[PDB]
Amino acid sequence: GMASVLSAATATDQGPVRENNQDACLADGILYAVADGFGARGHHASATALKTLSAGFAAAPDRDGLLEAVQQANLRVFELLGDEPTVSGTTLTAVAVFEPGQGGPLVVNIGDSPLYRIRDGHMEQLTDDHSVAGELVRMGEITRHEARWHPQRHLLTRALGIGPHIGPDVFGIDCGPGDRLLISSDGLFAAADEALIVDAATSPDPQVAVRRLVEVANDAGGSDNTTVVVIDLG
Ligand SMILES: [Cl-]
Ligand SMILES: [Mg+2]
Ligand SMILES: [Mg+2]
Ligand SMILES: [Mg+2]
Repeated sequence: GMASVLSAATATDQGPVRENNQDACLADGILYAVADGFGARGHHASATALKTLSAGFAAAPDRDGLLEAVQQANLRVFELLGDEPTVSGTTLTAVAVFEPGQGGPLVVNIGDSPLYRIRDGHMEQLTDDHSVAGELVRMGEITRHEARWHPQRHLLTRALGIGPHIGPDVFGIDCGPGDRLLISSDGLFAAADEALIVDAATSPDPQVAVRRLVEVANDAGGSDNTTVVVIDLG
């Protein structure tokens, strides 16, 4: 029988507008993550968060261990950047594709780098965005569709590395054989046509998918860094 993860691919692209690529991604065994950094040291924040997350998960690759790795990542980034004249930090969305005996796949997320599931040709967002716009969506006041270009979607309400305490969302992922997961930074949906994003995301080869997703985002203007992780499940 099949493993829970069949294959995965990642891509990151600075795009033609931003002066730095402050996004980072991770694909490490059953652990996958995207971190979207912000601020003068946003690159430092996202890279340090993922380095720390990877190390912590390796030392304790279970649900509690993943949560304590996210706490560790928060503290490490805060210790390194918290002293700076301006605020820098990062989002973090991590997925651990645990087998059923370890509770099944788990998402831990902070900020606005979403997790999507692609099932039967549909792509749906599984996570809450911790932004001003994300709160409006939660309450039913705007659609997700609406929210992608809301003037306040860039105002984060949770981030890693900006203080000593964080409360990420933590939930199991309802997924199974044939499903695909996509973790992305917000840059993917900054401007491109949703149908075109789904077309790219559904490309049979995950390595083609991630390249097409970066191309779609850049063709549409590439206003932000775009980073994607595609995971095919078994
Ligand atoms: Cl930048
Ligand atoms: Mg960023
Ligand atoms: Mg313990
Ligand atoms: Mg971004």
